Amino acid sequence: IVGGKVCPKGECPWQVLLLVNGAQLCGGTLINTIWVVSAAHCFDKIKNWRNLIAVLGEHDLSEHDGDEQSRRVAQVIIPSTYVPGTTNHDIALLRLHQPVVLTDHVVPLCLPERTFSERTLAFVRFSLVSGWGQLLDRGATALELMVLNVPRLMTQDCLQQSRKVGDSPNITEYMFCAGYSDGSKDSCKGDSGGPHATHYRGTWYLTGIVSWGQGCATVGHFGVYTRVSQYIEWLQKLMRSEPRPGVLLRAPFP
Amino acid sequence: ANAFLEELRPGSLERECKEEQCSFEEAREIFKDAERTKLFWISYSDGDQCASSPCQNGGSCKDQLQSYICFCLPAFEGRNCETHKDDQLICVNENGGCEQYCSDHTGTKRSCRCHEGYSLLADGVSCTPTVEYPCGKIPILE
Amino acid sequence: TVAAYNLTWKSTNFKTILEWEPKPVNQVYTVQISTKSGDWKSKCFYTTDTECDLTDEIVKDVKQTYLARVFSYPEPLYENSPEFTPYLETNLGQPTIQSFEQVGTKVNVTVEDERTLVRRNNTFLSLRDVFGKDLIYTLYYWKSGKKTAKTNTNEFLIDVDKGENYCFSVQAVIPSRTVNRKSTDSPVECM
Ligand SMILES: CCCOc1ccc2[nH]cc(C[C@@H](NS(=O)(=O)CC)C(=O)N[C@@H](CCC(N)=O)C(=O)NCc3ccc(C(=N)N)cc3)c2c1
Ligand SMILES: *[C@@H]1O[C@H](CO)[C@@H](O)[C@H](O)[C@H]1O
Ligand SMILES: *[C@@H]1O[C@@H](C)[C@@H](O)[C@@H](O)[C@@H]1O
Ligand SMILES: [Ca+2]
Ligand SMILES: [Ca+2]
Ligand SMILES: [Ca+2]
Ligand SMILES: [Ca+2]
Ligand SMILES: [Ca+2]
Ligand SMILES: [Ca+2]
Ligand SMILES: [Ca+2]
Ligand SMILES: [Ca+2]
Ligand SMILES: [Ca+2]
Repeated sequence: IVGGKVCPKGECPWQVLLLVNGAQLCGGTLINTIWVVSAAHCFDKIKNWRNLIAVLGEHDLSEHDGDEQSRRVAQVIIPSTYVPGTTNHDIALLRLHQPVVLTDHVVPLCLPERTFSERTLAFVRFSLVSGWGQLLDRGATALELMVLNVPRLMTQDCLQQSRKVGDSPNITEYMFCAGYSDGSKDSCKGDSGGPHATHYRGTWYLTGIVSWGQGCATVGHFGVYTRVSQYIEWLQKLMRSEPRPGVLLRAPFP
Repeated sequence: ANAFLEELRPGSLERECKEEQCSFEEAREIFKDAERTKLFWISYSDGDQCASSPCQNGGSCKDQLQSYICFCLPAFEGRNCETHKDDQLICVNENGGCEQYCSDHTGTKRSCRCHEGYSLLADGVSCTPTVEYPCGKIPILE
Repeated sequence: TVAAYNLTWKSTNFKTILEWEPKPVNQVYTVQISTKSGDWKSKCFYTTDTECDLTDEIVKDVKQTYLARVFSYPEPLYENSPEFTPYLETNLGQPTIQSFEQVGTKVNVTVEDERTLVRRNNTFLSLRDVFGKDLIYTLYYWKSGKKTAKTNTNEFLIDVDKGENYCFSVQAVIPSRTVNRKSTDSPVECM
């Protein structure tokens, strides 16, 4: 996170920490006791699929309290239409091997219904993005979970307000921009997979996933998040499906 | 207006334009100076655009120059107060007043719904948790 | 469909209607308005007209700068409108001289303080209630030679020659402004 602040312990209860071989990898979002939503690209270079760990109730990577819960990722479901090294369909559905315990420090973010999110949440100006990523573009990662309030823009406005960088990824209907173009606030690489939570009349809902952007908080650029509303039905059919033999699974999409 | 011989009488704004309708010529004879005549003629000849009673549902029309302004009653809006604020109970309008989910219904009225872990209250628009840790809620603040 | 264009703000005394083009041909419209940091509120749902009254929204805070956008239907196609700050841009309606009394060698011209669209405590605020000191009325009179006067209230106290008659006309004015600083001239009235 760039230009944000520390999420007080317990105020970002759905933030998930993803590890591979005990090492920090990415953020994620718990949406029920058994499933975690993250970004697909977080697995582009994974080789030890039996060594993926999802940690919930985390806050300070340097301390250890009893709010921490760990689980092995039993399955990483990425859309078939996703291409490693690219940006479209940047989403992953992780099945935890054993459910997590819901407490004051570990709670899931609500996955909303497609139309509610497109017709209502999408027009809620501000939403919170969070993670243990880089505090500056190319800097070290955060020790304490950071959170940032970012304003959303419709793609037409994003493009119009962004500086062209020949041969840069297209903003598709499966993405959307959020952030600022003055170089002060945006999410960063280390936050990949983290949530973009929208507050609406008392409840917080999952609307986006930290996916990509032109560097981190670059002038004339905004962050790009996976437009989760496009995958609601995708995520629901999978959560009701039987676990496959392997860890990695590519499910057709639509 | 003009009648037999009245023109012999000096000009009067009261008798010619107030108590009667006066053409530009008569008006010009009262103010003499061109500009003064124009300054008067713009308003005098504009005509009350509120005559047609354009403001609806009890609104109040305030005349302007070749136009008007409507002041509506609390429950109305629109150029002519034609919009019924109560006839806008559809989902796309502020989520139909629903707290969580909203479903339109051709003809009838929209219905409100909730996310798993919640139930629809008696007001038919709110949702309360039906479990200890419903999604989207932060314990250390509840 | 085709994105709307030439979006314009027609506003007088906070009566604010947004207009645009073209004449809907197999396409409907939906407006959204917001403040730079507020949420987007929809208006004039699926209207076939090329206008949208937003008075009720902008009178919530006339000093706020609003942004509106018109969506086209057969993310959808839209066009953003010019930013609009009510207090600084709404037009001042044509004034109305309420009256004038003569007292020897002086006359008290009274300017009827017209109402605005801004509500408050179940009533409409005057132009004075909103602009306060920012508003001044000016008188353009003559012994029915040119003469003028300015007041920071709704009345003009001036001198006059006994016997001769006077005509008057006033204009609402916001000196601080740059555009739309004055209203049109009120109708002419003579004692
Ligand atoms: C190898 C060919 C690369 O081609 C190009 C050419 C021009 C480009 N402009 C932007 C990108 C896209 C690229 N950005 S970059 O900073 O790495 C490069 C400027 C980019 O963002 N790449 C992805 C991974 C792609 C993968 N699947 O491997 C990535 O790093 N995502 C994480 C992330 C999260 C948040 C932010 C944020 N909230 N700002 C920024 C990054 C890009 C890629
Ligand atoms: C009353 O007169 C006005 C003049 O513009 C017109 O717009 C209305 O339609 C009519 O009712
Ligand atoms: C003019 O203003 C409107 C809003 C209503 O109050 C009418 O009764 C009044 O004449
Ligand atoms: Ca810890
Ligand atoms: Ca006559
Ligand atoms: Ca005559
Ligand atoms: Ca005459
Ligand atoms: Ca007569
Ligand atoms: Ca008379
Ligand atoms: Ca003549
Ligand atoms: Ca004559
Ligand atoms: Ca008129």
